[PDB]
This record gives sequence, C-alpha cells and structure tokens, in this order.
Amino acid sequence: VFNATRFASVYAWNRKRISNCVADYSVLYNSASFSTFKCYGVSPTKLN
Amino acid sequence: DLCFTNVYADSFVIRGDEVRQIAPGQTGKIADYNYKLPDDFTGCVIAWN
Repeated sequence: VFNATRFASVYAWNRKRISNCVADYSVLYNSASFSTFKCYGVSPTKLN
Repeated sequence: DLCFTNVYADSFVIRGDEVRQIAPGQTGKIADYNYKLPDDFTGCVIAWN
C-alpha cells in the first residue's frame, strides 16, 4: 500500500483490506518519511 | 500582575515545522526524543524566525 508505484485519484480512492496478519506499526510510526501522522481514537504507540 | 517563585528559560533552536511540537501533549521527533513539555505546563512558549 505505502510503496505502491502509482496511486489512485481522491474521487476513486483505493481501499485495501488488511486481515489475518501481524501488524508491526512501529515500522510506520518510527519512520521519518511522513509529515502528518495523526491518529484518532487511538494513540500510535499503543497500536502495537 | 503576577509573581512566581522561579522561572526557567529553556532555550534551543529548531526548524519552523517542529515548533508545534513544543507544546503540552504533543508527539513527534522533538516532543518524544528532544524536549517534552508536561501536560500541566503553565507558561509561555516564544519562537521567532
């Protein structure tokens, strides 16, 4: 999803379903590649 | 109009976009690893280019 070569337009935004896997969110929230990382109803650290 | 027992002037330099991280209850590189304000901070934050 994040490393996809080309992205969709906002009006026809793509949706990917995630299921049956282990999500290591550190890989995301510890990366310095994102300008905005805003989490609602959850705290990023707790995601793990 | 106010008195206080002590004042602490904590001085440092950051880049513009990180100024928002110098505030109570913020997250990010600065707020996490460099300088963290308490949730009950009582004071002023001054920044200029």
